[PDB]
Amino acid sequence: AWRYMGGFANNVSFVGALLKGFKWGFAAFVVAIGAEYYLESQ
Amino acid sequence: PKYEASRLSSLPTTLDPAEYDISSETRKAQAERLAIRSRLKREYQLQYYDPSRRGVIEDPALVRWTYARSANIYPNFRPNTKTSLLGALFGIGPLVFWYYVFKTDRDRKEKLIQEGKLDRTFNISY
Amino acid sequence: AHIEPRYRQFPQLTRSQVIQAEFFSATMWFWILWRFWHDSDAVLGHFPYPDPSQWTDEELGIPPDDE
Amino acid sequence: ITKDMLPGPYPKTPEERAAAAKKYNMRVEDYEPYPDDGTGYGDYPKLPDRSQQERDPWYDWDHPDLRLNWGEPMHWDLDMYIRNRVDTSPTPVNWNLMCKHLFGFVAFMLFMFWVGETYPAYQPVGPKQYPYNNLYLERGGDPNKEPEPVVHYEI
Amino acid sequence: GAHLARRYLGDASVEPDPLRMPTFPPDYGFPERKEREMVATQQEMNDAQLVLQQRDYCAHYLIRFLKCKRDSFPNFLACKHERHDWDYCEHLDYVKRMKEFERERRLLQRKKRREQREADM
Amino acid sequence: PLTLEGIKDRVLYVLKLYDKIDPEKLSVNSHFMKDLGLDSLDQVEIIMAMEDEFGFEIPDIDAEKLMCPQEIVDYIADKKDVYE
Amino acid sequence: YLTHQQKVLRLYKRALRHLESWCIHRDKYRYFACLLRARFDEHKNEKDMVKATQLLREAEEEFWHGQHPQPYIFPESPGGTSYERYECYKVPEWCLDDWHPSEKAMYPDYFAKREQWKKLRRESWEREVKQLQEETPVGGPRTEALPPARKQGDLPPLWWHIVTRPRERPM
Amino acid sequence: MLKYIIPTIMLMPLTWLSKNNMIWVNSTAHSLLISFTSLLLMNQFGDNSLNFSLLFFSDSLSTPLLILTMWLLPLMLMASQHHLSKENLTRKKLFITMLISLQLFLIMTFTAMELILFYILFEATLVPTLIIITRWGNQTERLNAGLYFLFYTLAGSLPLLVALIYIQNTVGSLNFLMLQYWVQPVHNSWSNVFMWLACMMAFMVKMPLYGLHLWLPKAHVEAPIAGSMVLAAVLLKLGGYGMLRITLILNPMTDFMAYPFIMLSLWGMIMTSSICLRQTDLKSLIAYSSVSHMALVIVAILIQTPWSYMGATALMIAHGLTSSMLFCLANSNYERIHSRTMILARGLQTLLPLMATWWLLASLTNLALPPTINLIGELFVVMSTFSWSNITIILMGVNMVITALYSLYMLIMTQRGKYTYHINNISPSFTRENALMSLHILPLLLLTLNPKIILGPLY
Amino acid sequence: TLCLGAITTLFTAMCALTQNDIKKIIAFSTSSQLGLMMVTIGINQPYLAFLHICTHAFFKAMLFMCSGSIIHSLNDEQDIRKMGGLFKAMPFTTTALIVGSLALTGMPFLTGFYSKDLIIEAANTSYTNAWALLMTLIATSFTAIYSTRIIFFALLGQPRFPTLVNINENNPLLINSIKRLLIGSLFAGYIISNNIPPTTIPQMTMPYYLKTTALIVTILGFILALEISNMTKNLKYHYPSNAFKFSTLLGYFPTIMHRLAPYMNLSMSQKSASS
Amino acid sequence: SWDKDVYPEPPRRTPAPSPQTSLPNPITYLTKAFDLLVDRPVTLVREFIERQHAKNKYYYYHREFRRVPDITECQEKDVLCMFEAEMQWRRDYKVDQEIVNIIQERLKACQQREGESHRQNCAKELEQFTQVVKAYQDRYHDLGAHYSARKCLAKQKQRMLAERKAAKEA
Amino acid sequence: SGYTPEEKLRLQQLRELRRRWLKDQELSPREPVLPPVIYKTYRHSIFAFTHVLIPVWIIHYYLKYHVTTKPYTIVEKKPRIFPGDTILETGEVIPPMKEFPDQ
Amino acid sequence: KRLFIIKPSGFY
Ligand SMILES: CCCCCCCCCCCCO[C@@H]1O[C@H](CO)[C@@H](O[C@H]2O[C@H](CO)[C@@H](O)[C@H](O)[C@H]2O)[C@H](O)[C@H]1O
Ligand SMILES: CCCCCCCCCCCCO[C@@H]1O[C@H](CO)[C@@H](O[C@H]2O[C@H](CO)[C@@H](O)[C@H](O)[C@H]2O)[C@H](O)[C@H]1O
Ligand SMILES: CCCCCCCCCCCCO[C@@H]1O[C@H](CO)[C@@H](O[C@H]2O[C@H](CO)[C@@H](O)[C@H](O)[C@H]2O)[C@H](O)[C@H]1O
Ligand SMILES: CCCCCCCCCCCCO[C@@H]1O[C@H](CO)[C@@H](O[C@H]2O[C@H](CO)[C@@H](O)[C@H](O)[C@H]2O)[C@H](O)[C@H]1O
Ligand SMILES: *C(=O)CCCCCCCCCCCCC
Repeated sequence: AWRYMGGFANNVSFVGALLKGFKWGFAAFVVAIGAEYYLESQ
Repeated sequence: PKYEASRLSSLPTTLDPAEYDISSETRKAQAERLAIRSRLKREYQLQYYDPSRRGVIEDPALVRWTYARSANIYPNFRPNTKTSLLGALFGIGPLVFWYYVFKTDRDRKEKLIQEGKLDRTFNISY
Repeated sequence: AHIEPRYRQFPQLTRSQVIQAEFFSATMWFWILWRFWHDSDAVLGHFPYPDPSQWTDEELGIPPDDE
Repeated sequence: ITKDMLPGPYPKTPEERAAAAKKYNMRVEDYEPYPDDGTGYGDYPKLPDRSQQERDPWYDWDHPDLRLNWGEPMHWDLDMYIRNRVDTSPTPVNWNLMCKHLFGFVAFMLFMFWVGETYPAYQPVGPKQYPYNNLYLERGGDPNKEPEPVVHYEI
Repeated sequence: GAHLARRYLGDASVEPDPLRMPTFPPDYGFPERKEREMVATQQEMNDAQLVLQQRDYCAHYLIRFLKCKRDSFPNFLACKHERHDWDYCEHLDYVKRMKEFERERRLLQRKKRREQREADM
Repeated sequence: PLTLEGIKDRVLYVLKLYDKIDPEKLSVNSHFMKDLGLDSLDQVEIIMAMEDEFGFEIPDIDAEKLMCPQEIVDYIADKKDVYE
Repeated sequence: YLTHQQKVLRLYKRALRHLESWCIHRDKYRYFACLLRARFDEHKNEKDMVKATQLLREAEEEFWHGQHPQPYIFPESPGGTSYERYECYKVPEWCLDDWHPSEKAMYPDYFAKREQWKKLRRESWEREVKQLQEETPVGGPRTEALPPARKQGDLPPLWWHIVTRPRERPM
Repeated sequence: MLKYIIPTIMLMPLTWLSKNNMIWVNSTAHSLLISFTSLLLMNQFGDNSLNFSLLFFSDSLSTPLLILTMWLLPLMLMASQHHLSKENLTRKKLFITMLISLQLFLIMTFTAMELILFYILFEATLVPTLIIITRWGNQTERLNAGLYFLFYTLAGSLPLLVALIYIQNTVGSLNFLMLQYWVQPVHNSWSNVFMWLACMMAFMVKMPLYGLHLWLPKAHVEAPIAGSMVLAAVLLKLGGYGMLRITLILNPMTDFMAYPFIMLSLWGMIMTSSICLRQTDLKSLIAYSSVSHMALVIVAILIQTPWSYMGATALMIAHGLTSSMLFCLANSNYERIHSRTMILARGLQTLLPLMATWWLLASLTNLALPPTINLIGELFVVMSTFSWSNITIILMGVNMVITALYSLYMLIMTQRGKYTYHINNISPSFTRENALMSLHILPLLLLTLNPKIILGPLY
Repeated sequence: TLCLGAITTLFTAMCALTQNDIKKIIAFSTSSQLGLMMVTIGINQPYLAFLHICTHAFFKAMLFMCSGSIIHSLNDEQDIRKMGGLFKAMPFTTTALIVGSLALTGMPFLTGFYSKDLIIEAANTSYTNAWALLMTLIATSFTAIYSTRIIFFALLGQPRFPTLVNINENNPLLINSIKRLLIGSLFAGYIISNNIPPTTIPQMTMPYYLKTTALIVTILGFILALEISNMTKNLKYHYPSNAFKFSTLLGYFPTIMHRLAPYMNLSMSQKSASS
Repeated sequence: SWDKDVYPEPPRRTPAPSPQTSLPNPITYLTKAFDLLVDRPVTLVREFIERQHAKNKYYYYHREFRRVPDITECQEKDVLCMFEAEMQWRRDYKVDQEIVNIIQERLKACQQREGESHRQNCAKELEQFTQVVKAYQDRYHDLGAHYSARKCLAKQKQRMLAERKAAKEA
Repeated sequence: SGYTPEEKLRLQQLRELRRRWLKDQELSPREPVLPPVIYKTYRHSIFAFTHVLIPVWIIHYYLKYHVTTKPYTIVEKKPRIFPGDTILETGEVIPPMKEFPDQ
Repeated sequence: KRLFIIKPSGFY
């Protein structure tokens, strides 16, 4: 039972594993291109 | 699908039909095998555990093995149709085989060199 | 040590390993997205591939049958 | 070791067989010499042609690495059956089936590679064109013999 | 692929042989066919030390790119424009080879067609 | 770093999670057959649970002899050179 | 040398370990482990031993067909990835007898206690030999079993190489 | 050569007039000094040999063999002084005298200008060698080994004597410098076939050629350590050195007469190499390894090319040090367990760490790891036999694989695995033993930095 | 060399599909990747073969280092069937393992993409053995499958390791060493490809289906690998096929060759040569 | 330090720096650091050593071998003349080995120097290598390990006889 | 199928001895009785001096004054020359390429 | 605690 409880209860799925860090990678990416659009625009 | 044993893959002991059909005569033999093994084990352990011993516990089985694998062969060798044919087949045969391989190769090479059809343009090391 | 083993339980984790691991996972995805934004041709195609069936006989120098 | 404890000639009488079995620490019912041809085995026992890897690894062998006990008769080919060399252990797949599948796989692949050479893949393009008479001079061509011209045209 | 199915499964007689093409004269059907111009001289390619397989009809763009790379060091992200000009020239070169293949294919199909016309009397 | 008490606790911990043993009538000297009323198939499963617990194999010739928790503790302490 | 019971219980343990290798997941393994245990339980009370042997033989043929070709092996079991790994670090205790006096001088307490063990071994040996003589039938021992010490102050015969064997993790 | 003959002779009064307890110290020290002076023979010229007098000359072939010979004497005294400790004083001195007299014959043998003088000294080396094996060998079979050694040699060397005397009658001289200029081609005839065989068989038996090699595994298994060292290091090379000289006067008949002996060597080396994989006695295994290495030398000598002659010379020197090392390594185990059985004492790297390093280094040279001179010699032979016939590379390549297998098999079996439980007398390596091993390998590996001095006249 | 590399890359990738020892899966991964380099030699692209050597060095070395991190934390356990549930327990080794697997499978713009994808396009558009080309593409799909196998069984699901938990990847020597190779596994290919001087004329004109073949077969490999992995959770018991046994036992090549050839040679030595 | 005619070298043509970037060249600064930290101290030590050498100038010479009659002028079995002819032949043979080595060295340096243009720009070196190797092969190839001036002369006469025979039938 | 009472007694006695032996392997406190950022840069400063600067001095001295004083010991690939380059040795100016056709 | 490590003599 211990293998299905506590900190082991919820593991990611395979697609969830590949997308580790995608949220912040996307947040940084969006800020980076927006800045680049700004610099080019000037 | 039955197990087919080979020289390099033995029949598993659990699939051996003689493993289960065990008679009182077969249990008697297994007991005698364990008595020989136990008698030798005791003889070994009495020397192995002796605090005053320093050296090698000579093993007659090892001595018999090394003696058999050398000195004991020729005395028990008999020239007959088997050893003579194996003696000829793998003793003279390879020498004759390789002689013709190399002799034929070298005759062909020497004939081309004399006729000037072997390319030795930069061959000055030999 | 500073990490003591646990019995039948999820192990003790430090903040350093979690933060560092996420930063490099986030770094991986930013890099892919950033590269894909500017270099999408490296994945999809650099130049158009023509249809040879749409080349006229005139530009390929194909004379008419009775020539 | 006295000479009575060393290997001797092939045993002929039943009494010799009993003597040989005892010298080799075997039951006379188990002792069996190699067939008496000219080979030269003498009376040395013929034991099962089995690797040491097949012996029980949990038993307390006097020689754990070899899985031998002191005093037990050694197989004639013991040095070929150490655990570093020839294994005869049972296999999960029959020996003959393994040879069929391995050879069949290799033979099939060789056939297809020959097929693939006879019908190669390629793109629908003409030859690559090079200037200066197909780079006649750059490729080491003799500069005193004019090359046969190679002319390329626009399309 | 597609052309390979036609040649190997279909009729090989109307498909180009990549190892023999062209099999028709360059000017056959092409009144006043121009010569391929060459911008880089042999000496320039020799001095630039281009790989022989790079000494093709786009070498002038490769030479321009190579010079930019050496001059822009340590900025290895420069010379993108020069690199694209060389890549684009090679694309046009490849398309010309596609045209040669397609031209050869249609001439073979014409040759066969005339032979049906000739022997159907 | 195993200790004699650590081995004993884990051996009894595993047995207390086995539905066929009453956790209140279990001591380090309880005999699996003569006291807890188990059979040899049950004993084989107990040994397998200990092997998983401590991550090593117990050979069949030795395993069949371990018939109480204390014997298992003694067997494991011997293999692992545990003396305290 | 194996009874019928020993053969059956060895197959049960062996079959479960190969089953676990196929299943992998614990919940899946638990499910099929109970199904396999049921199969052994249906023929638990077979009395006709001819039938019992036939059941064992057929079961072994079934195991051979369905065994995992690459079963799990505990790392330090024979055939495991750590088997014999630390044998190169195991040094026999007699090697300390050849240490230079300056080497022994670095561990004055260890070698003083070592001399006590050597004294204990020396003074126990004659009684160990005698005990084995008087307990061994005429034709030598018939099994490899050894006896305990009988009196107080005696040590079990042939104890030294068991008690002083190298540690499993000697370095 | 008198500057080497006389101090070698003086070693005998030194040993007999030494204090009882200083025979090993004195003989070892002064034979090392003689070895030091032997480096003066390196005064070699590009065109001419070093022609000392009417009796003795040195060239690039004999010089490396001379230096190996004089180096081995102190090494042999080091190796012998332990197993001879119980021997009484007079018999210890007689043993040392036999070693000294062997060196005297050897240095004269390798520098004799006249071939009949070379013959007598070539034969004289049998006497002390036979005495060392039969008198100071350990086992009953040393007497048989002495006989096989004696009669294999004489069966071949007596016909050589007749051939040599016949050549002198026909040519007028046996001086090797004279023969270089008065040599005449050997025409085809049955008389010349047997003249060729008489001129060669004695050297083949010593090498030994495959088929005439059965005396050598016997001699090694029975000889004391010093006997094995000199046998493997130098005495085998008497055949090679003899062949390298006498082939001068056998052309062009060698073109076709060499074929049967090339087949025996080419196939012989694979057989003997394969045999090593199954040997149970460590000395016997090393002995069979020598037959395989020397089969390369026979081929190299018989095909007569500059590359093959350079490779033959390097191989002879390289094998001399390597095989002598291997016997010394095997002997150091014997002095502890008193058995030559390879499988008896295992896992010795756990008990003798530094001795296992010497075992590793010796094995690596035996399998010819580049850039050791063992590999240089083998490679030069492989290059030259490829031109002789491209197919030989298959046989040469297979032997290289088998050589690695049996060399590492010997290392693995004795040094690795688990130690044998009951062998509890493996005492730590002595300074003498460690110094003996390093006095083999260090000059061997140093020669890699200047290989030209062991490449011979064709360099 | 083209055909030698193609059979190697296909055969060893097939073997990796069923291996359970983590070090052996990655070992067979190397053999498969070496075969691809040998294919690149076969299609006359030596500088592409060299580039793959350089890129492969980063993520392959990381993958072994990550596996060593797992093996150490599980007290020298190397069987993936005894791993599981490590995605959160070892977050940094997980990140490195995922990055390394994505670089190996040619995820765009990671270090492995700058060599493998160019190799696949070069092979796709070359005048080449058709069979060798197909074997190479299938082996590319198999790369996705056996990489999925490591991630699925080592990191996801529930723990299958013993009860005394000794997981700990918090040593700076471990973290820093893997960290540097993680940075290389992301950017090294981009940095190298943008600095080396051109020595060929890279083929950049091709149909859409020859340009994206590497990406598609890799994606299909991942999807198919997920179907197989998830089916191991169903409460169904399956008998083994010949294909499964052939893959697990490595085509029987070691079993047949390492018994037969040593037996024949060693038997010749004692029976005929010696005696 | 060496004769430039024996070991020729084309005049080296180095392009001048022509930057097209505002970034500094790290190689330029490392070159300055290397010149300051490595070259200058090394040069100072050498100049000290060269000053000591200039205080003890002494000479060595290249040995000159006068020509002696060759094997063609030696009476059969006249060892005294044969010996001097043979030693001279052996010295010439060693010299001819080094002449081939010089030409091979020229060829190898051209190949590296000319880079990707080596197949065209090294024709003269390749031609010279081909000719000397042919000349060397004629003289010395196939003589065997026990070579001599006698065997070399016999080979030459065999070649001369073949050349005359062909010329006659022509 | 458990221990016989004699097997149990022997194991208990060996177990007592084995545990005593293992305890006696512990070292006493005195054993082994042995016979008689500023820092970080300095550690790396001494290493750079002895393992980079000293070796490079020796190699440069060896290359400059022994190796490069012999023919063909160091052979460089000759520098690439592009249209529009200037030569330092001579001052020669390499002419530019033709005008490119528009593309 | 610290345990004695049995090694062969390293002095020689
Ligand atoms: C050139 C640009 C390159 C890209 C640079 C991108 C930098 C981005 C840095 C982001 C740092 C995020 O740091 C990490 O984020 C994750 C988000 O799940 C947090 O994790 C969070 O969710 C998990 C469960 O999902 C829980 O543990 C908890 O709710 C919280 O910790 C970590 O606690 C935090 O340590
Ligand atoms: C992209 C992949 C490219 C490579 C694909 C290669 C696949 C080719 C496989 C060829 C080898 C098949 O070889 C063949 O297998 C079948 C099934 O076991 C065997 O069939 C036999 O064995 C089985 C099992 O014992 C029994 O049903 C029966 O004895 C018999 O049918 C044949 O005796 C064998 O000749
Ligand atoms: C005119 C023709 C005769 C020429 C004779 C020339 C030499 C004459 C030498 C006479 C002295 C010989 O000396 C005699 O022999 C040896 C060596 O000295 C000595 O005895 C020796 O014993 C042992 C060696 O066996 C050593 O310790 C040491 O060499 C010496 O003490 C005797 O004690 C001595 O009496
Ligand atoms: C081809 C050139 C070289 C040929 C050399 C051949 C000459 C003979 C060499 C050996 C001479 C030894 O002389 C004698 O040989 C026989 C065997 O051969 C030895 O005898 C040995 O073998 C025989 C036969 O198996 C046994 O019966 C005997 O028990 C054993 O000791 C003698 O003890 C030895 O005295
Ligand atoms: C079109 O541009 C070519 C694309 C390449 C297709 C290769 C097909 C491979 C199928 C198996 C080959 C069998 C051997 C003939």
